[PDB]
Amino acid sequence: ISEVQLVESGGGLVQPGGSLRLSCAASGFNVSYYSIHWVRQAPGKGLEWVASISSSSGSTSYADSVKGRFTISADTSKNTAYLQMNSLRAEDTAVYYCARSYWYYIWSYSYGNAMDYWGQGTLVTVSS
Amino acid sequence: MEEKRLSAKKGLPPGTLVYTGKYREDFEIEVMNYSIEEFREFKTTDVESVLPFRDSSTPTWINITGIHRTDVVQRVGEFFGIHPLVLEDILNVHQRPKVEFFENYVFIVLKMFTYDKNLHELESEQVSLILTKNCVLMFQEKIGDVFDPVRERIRYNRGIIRKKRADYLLYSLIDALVDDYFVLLEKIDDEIDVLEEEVLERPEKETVQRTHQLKRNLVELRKTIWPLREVLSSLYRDVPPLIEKETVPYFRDVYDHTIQIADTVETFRDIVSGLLDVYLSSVSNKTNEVMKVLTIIATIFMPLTFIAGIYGMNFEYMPELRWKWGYPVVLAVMGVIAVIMVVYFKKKKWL
Amino acid sequence: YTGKYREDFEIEVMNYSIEEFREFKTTDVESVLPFRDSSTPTWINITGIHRTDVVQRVGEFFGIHPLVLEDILNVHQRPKVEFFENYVFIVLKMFTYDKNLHELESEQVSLILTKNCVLMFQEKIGDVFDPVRERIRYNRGIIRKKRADYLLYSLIDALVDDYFVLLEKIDDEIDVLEEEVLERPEKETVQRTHQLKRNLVELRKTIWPLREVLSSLYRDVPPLIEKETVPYFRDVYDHTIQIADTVETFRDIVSGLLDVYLSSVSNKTNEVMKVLTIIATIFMPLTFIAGIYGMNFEYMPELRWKWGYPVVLAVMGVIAVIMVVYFKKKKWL
Amino acid sequence: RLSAKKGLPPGTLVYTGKYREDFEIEVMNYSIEEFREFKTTDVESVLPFRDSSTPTWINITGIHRTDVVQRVGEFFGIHPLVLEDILNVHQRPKVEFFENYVFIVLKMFTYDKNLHELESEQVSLILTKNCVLMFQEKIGDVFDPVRERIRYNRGIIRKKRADYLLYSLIDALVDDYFVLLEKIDDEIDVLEEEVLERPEKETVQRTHQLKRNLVELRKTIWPLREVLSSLYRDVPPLIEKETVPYFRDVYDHTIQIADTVETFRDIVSGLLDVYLSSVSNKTNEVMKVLTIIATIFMPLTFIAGIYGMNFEYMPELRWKWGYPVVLAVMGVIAVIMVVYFKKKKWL
Amino acid sequence: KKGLPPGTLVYTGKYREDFEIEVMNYSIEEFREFKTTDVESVLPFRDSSTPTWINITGIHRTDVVQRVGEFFGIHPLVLEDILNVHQRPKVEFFENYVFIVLKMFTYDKNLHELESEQVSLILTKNCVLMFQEKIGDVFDPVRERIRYNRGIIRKKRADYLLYSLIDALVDDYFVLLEKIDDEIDVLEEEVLERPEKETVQRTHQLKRNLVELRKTIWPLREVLSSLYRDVPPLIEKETVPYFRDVYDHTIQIADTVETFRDIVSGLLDVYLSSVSNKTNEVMKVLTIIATIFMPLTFIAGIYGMNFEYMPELRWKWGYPVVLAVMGVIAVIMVVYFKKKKWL
Amino acid sequence: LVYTGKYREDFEIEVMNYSIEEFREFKTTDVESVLPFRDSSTPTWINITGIHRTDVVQRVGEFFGIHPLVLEDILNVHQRPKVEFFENYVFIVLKMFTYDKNLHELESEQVSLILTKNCVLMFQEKIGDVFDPVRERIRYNRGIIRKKRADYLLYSLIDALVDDYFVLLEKIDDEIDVLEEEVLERPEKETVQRTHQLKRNLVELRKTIWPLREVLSSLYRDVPPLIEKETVPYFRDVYDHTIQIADTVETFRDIVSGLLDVYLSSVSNKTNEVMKVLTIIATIFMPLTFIAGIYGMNFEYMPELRWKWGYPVVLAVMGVIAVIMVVYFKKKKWL
Amino acid sequence: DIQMTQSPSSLSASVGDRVTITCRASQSVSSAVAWYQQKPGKAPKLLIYSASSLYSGVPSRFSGSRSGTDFTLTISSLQPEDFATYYCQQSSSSLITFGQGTKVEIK
Ligand SMILES: [Mg+2]
Ligand SMILES: [Mg+2]
Ligand SMILES: [Mg+2]
Repeated sequence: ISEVQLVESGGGLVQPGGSLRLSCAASGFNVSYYSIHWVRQAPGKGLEWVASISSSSGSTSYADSVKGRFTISADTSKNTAYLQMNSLRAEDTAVYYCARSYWYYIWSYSYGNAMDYWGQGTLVTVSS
Repeated sequence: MEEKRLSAKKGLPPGTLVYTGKYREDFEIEVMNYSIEEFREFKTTDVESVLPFRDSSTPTWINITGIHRTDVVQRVGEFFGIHPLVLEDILNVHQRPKVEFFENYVFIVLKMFTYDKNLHELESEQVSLILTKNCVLMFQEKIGDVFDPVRERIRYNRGIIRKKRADYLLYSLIDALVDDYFVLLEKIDDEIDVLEEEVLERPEKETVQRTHQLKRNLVELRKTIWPLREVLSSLYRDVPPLIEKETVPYFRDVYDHTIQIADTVETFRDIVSGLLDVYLSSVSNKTNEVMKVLTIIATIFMPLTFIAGIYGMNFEYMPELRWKWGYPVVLAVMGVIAVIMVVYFKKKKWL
Repeated sequence: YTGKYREDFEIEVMNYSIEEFREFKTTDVESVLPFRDSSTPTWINITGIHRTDVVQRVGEFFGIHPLVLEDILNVHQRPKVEFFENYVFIVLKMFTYDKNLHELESEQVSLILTKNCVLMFQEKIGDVFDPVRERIRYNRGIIRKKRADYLLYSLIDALVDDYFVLLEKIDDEIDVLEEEVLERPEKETVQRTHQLKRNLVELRKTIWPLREVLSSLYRDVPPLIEKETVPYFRDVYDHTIQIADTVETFRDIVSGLLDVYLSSVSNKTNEVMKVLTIIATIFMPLTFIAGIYGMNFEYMPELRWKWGYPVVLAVMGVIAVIMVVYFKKKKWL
Repeated sequence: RLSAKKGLPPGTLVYTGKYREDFEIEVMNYSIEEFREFKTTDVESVLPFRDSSTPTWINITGIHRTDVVQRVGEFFGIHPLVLEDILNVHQRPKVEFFENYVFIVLKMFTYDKNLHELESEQVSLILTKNCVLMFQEKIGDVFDPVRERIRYNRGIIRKKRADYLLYSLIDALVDDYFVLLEKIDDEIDVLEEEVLERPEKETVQRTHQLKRNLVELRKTIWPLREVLSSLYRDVPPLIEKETVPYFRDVYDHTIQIADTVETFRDIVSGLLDVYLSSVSNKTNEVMKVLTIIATIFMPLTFIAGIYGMNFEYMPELRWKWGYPVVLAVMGVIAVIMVVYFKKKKWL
Repeated sequence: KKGLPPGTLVYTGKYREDFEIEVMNYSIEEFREFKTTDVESVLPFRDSSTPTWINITGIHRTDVVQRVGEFFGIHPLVLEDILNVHQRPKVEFFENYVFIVLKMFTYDKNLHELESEQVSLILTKNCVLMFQEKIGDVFDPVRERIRYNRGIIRKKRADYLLYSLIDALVDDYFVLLEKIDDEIDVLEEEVLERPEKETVQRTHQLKRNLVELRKTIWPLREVLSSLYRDVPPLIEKETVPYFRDVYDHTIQIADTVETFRDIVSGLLDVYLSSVSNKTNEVMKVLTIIATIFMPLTFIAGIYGMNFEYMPELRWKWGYPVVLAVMGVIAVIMVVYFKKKKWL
Repeated sequence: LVYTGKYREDFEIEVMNYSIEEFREFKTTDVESVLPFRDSSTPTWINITGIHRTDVVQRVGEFFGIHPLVLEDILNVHQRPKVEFFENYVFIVLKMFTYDKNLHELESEQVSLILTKNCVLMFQEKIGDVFDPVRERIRYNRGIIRKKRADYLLYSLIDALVDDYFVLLEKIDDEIDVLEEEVLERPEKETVQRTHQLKRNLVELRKTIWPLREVLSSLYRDVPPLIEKETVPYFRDVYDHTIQIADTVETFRDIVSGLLDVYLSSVSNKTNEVMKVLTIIATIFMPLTFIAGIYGMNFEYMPELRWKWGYPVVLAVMGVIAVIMVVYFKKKKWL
Repeated sequence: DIQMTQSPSSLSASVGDRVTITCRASQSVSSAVAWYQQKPGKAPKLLIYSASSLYSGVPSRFSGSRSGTDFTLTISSLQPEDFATYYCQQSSSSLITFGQGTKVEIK
């Protein structure tokens, strides 16, 4: 039914040191079956992964640059993944994407994940 | 043994199921429900359409091709009450054929083989069969099945398959798989005949690689056929409540076929070993002719070079002060000893 | 495929009785002639399967089932035995061999035993069935006393005797091949071996089912065959277990000779190495000494240094005989 | 040579006799009370012992005359097919159970140290009611301890009938097989030791011969076992009942001996492979012998050419007195090559 | 072996060393041991209403086994099967008793060979009679479990005792196979690195040991399958699930054995190639030096000529030009040989 | 009382006494300093760096009530991993592993663990380990180790060892990927030596990993009273990881074997072609050496004097035979 | 963190040319490398996973190869729609990282 699509919202202008929550709603899959990642791209710069979530187990992972302030959560009832950003500074102005990954097999001890689908990307600006 | 549980794997969240394979192209669910009176067939790509078939009086055959979609497998398993470890085994293709008997269903893992003439690979794809009260769930990695005869039998009301329950359907699928194994053995017969024709004509390194890859393919085929034999033995010698009292002789027939396949594989292995020995002998002979040429020339030109050096002497007193045609006499003597030793080596059947 | 012979067509009829006999060799298709009288055993040969009119005619006359008729027309089927409620059906593959051609050729013979009658279809002209016929030329044996099944027994006995002769020829070929591989390692030789081996495999595909065919007739209380055949059928069973017993021995001998071919070629390579190294060892130092004394420079004792030339020749001789003795030791030469 | 001989109905009698020299038939009567041992050159002595309450043992040697055999058949009503089977030797060993007599084919094999070629002799046993007849081709059989027990009365053969007599004959035959296999094992040990100490080409021939002999034994020990598979399974009513378990014993002997022959096959087959290894090993050594000399003489012969050239302006017209420098460079080359060989252990 | 007596139990083995008896009348409350040297001292255990284990070490004593067979009423053919040692592993089922013949295996690491020891088990009612050749068992685990109450050994009938004994035997089989794997590894290293004739002899010795081991393993599968699939009242149904586990183990063993076979099936081949490899290196020497010095010597032979029009008196620096030509040829040839990855 | 190993550089005692309230660490060289912690209720970790110092290991052996046999096993180094259970304590032997990719070398160091009542002893050979994550977890409360008992420390130690095995497997994976290209493309002698070395490393790794799997199985199936039931599942997790390692090393082994086979069976072609090269060189140059030697064979006569300019003429005919060799070999396709 | 260094960073070529971009990891990653492409102003599109495996739906021209710690993307038959920014990614650990991109532009 329909097709896989991730739509994200909540991004906007926020003063330095503030906080805001970005939501990502899925359509085409249950969020619990797959892992949901957040990728941050600074204006005019490359991609920079920040956080990941596996809703079925709550095995949250955070990048070092954003650990301790960002929190990632997922609710299957609304089929949504939330990224709450606190203590936000001016280096965190970027465009955020909500990707969906699948694990694959390389060796018995080795596993890797690759992101099938990506959202649109919400612009979060932190200044004045 | 011990209690069965989803084994933890490092680098993954605790409850994750992962498809342990390489095919991620296509996915579809084909449903074939059939009774004596009528039958209905339909393909789809939404699991919520196929779920209503868990409770159905008439026998049904669900076939999901493409197991990289772990979500549909998990949903089907949790709706059908399948144990999560069986789901983990469905998505794990690095296994061997196996059978597990549970209370409400029986789980079977088998392999489909495909032999390509070009580059002579032996591709393998597992097929997973869960037999329930009146439903047969089939899980495959990619398209390309050997069960088209079963589909035709269901569609056009041949045989007695419409008149029997899901046990006969599981039988039809396994029998078609064994027939595919026979066809694969025929393909290997063609390959070994061609390679035996080529082995004594062009002893090259690509022949070596082909022979070694054929031996490895035969070893893998044996490694697959023995557990298949065990599964077919357990099916009719340890009968679960799901399989009815009849249809056991059918499983016995398949077990006999598996015995035949195993014997054919062992004969294949001994034949290919003999072929490799023949190739080695041929290459040794091919080196032997070059050796004969080398030793011919060496024995021609060692003593003659010696006597040329001895008569190329610069000593004050040599017979170089010669009687008439002395140097022609020396070269005639060297030539006659050369032809005498040529005659001797001809008596040796080398030149 | 069907009808490998499409050139010769012939019909002959045998109706042998105690008082007299009839044997015509009719050129045309003609008819049966006994017309199922069953007074005496009958045996009609129709050589030539290309003209199928006789096949359908005899099928209509004898009421042969269409499936077995098609099987008779078929060639791909391996030998088999069929038991019907009215007649018995068998198929046998006769082999012919050529020493020059080195190829085994096969043909099919279908025998149907119905009430007091035996019918067979041959495609190869001059098929090996002469001995049974001479059994009537001099009227020897019990072939002309009772029942038509004795003719079939004699036919099978002749067939297995021809098989024994064929394996005798194969054994002679095996002996000459093993002698050659012991003495003469060549390319074609080993090819022959494998070729020979391949033929055995094909022969195998015939020998094992054939016994099963006979295994149905003997030891299985056959329905309509007179009881005096069971000693003769037991003896032909002994003949069929023969030939079959020696096929595997021939296969083992062939495998052994393929294994020993590699050893022989390795031994010849070792001999070539040995002779080359002996000749090089005995004439390389000698030519080096000849050169190092044949330097065009002056200081070397070129003159008769106290009758020097025989001394240098003796040096050459001793420095050759040292490795002569060295190679005599350890059986190098 | 051995070949087929039939082109005619099996009613008549045609075979081959490798021994056409000796003629003798011996008849003895053994009983609990006393014995009756005697030798008769004539054949009519078989007439009195055709029917008798006490069992008798008769053996016929020199079967290469035929007529009397048929006469013997005329006394027992032997079927002509059985006569054809007993006369020829190409037939596979087989037991025939009939309502009047029991028929056993046996092969006696002997081994020679001079040629290492097995010699085979076919022997036939036909037991009818009271007495068993032996059909054998040449005087001299392994059955002698049997007649030894006739001479010294030893053994429990007295209370039993001719079934125990054929038991004694089969015991003699299996003892012959055991001693033959002991000789074969001794030959295998000799082959193993000689291929271990010094391989040669003709040894391969010998090895091949062994294989042939072994496959001949694979046709010799294989059928006995399987033909006893009848006697072990079903006993015909002619044979006495109380003596059936004894028979089972010799069956074990067959299943004890055949595998032995089979085992020998392996220790011979791989034996060839072992020889092959040595061949290659020798080749390697030979290469080194060739590789040092060239390495240590071709460069030397090189320098002997460099100063053997012809150009008018020779640098050494009269220079440094020659010999020392050339011999020094030759010795330096020799030293470097020999130390290289010792370091890489070719020498 | 000579069959002189009419009919007797004869010991066909080769062990004459010792003889002893062990008995454990183990029950839930307590256990006991009866290590003695008298058959009558252990005979009355037939009437015992509790599971017992009788372990008889020493088959060469025919009197004791005959007395036991008469006392327990086991068929004579079973008696000679107990005496027989060449008998392959097998199983027979009767109303009175269940008879099993199995093979203990011991591999000598210091001197490479394998030896098999006959072991016979007779499970009848509440007892498991046991016959062994000599001292040395792998049933120390089950003995210790019985002695110190570990597990559930003493709370179930003698069928669990049979299961425990067979499980111990297959565990011994597993350790034997891992030792054989170590031997395969060391043989592979020796073949690859140090080719000698004794290595080929060891290869064939290991091949014979492995084929004998496989010939033992395959009947064990049939024995166990007949042991659990169809059972008489002697083998209780609740013990049927346990035996199946052992069966599974045997399957694995077969696989392992076959893999070992595969390795040795190529091992000899590897040896041959290895030897050639060595010659190959030597080969290159005999080639390369020749390919350097056979040409140069040749031109030397063409400049030691007596012809009148040789380049003489340093007309164009004949000797330096010849030396430069030789140097260039040698340099380019050695560079090419290095490029082709030759020594 | 003999040190079988080869490491004697250094020796020191690392003690960590930690509880839910406070933790305290010593880095000393006195055996008596670890004596008071045998009966301390709070979990305690002892690390003995130098086994070769037989005196201190023996002293802690008697003081901690362990049998001399396990002490001799501790002193012994080249023994496979094993476990042993007593009613007072449990004894475990495990293997460190380090891999040098530059030299393609593999090294193993034995570590011995003794879990006694509320305390753990560990014995190593060299300095440096893989238990630094466990030390950091104890120090700064990154996990639940300080909220649990002493049997959790054994879990942490074995888990760290298994993670080190995972890292070593990653290194072997990259080496295998390089070597596969080195074999399939441009085979060479050093690549064959690398393949042999990798085969040795893989067989050693397998012979080490299988006993470790058996050890953890015996640890979690029939748990001794030393290890609590609550910590039993954690061990199971580690056990599972070992199976993971098992499969991958097996796969790696297979790959290596195949590579070697591809190089090994194509050896007769090499000798064939090098014999061809030597034979053609001889075929061409031995006769020409003859021509030079016999035309230069010294005589007063030398009938080829002048003889239409002499040497170039013979060169021509010499060249003649030269070409009639090469073309013939072109007919034979040798070279 | 496992750093991936991607070279070059300003590659330019015309239609039909061959393009190779190589990223190397500071620490060994067991072939858990993915290649993505991003057009200006849109979300990245997955191209390669497992360093050799091709994603479904992408053209067959894209290829990936691994040599030790090096991972190379190759565009054989370049097309006018391959002008985007390509990124590496390693998923060997939970803390997954990215390359700094490699713009492939017109010439
Ligand atoms: Mg000279
Ligand atoms: Mg000169
Ligand atoms: Mg020379």
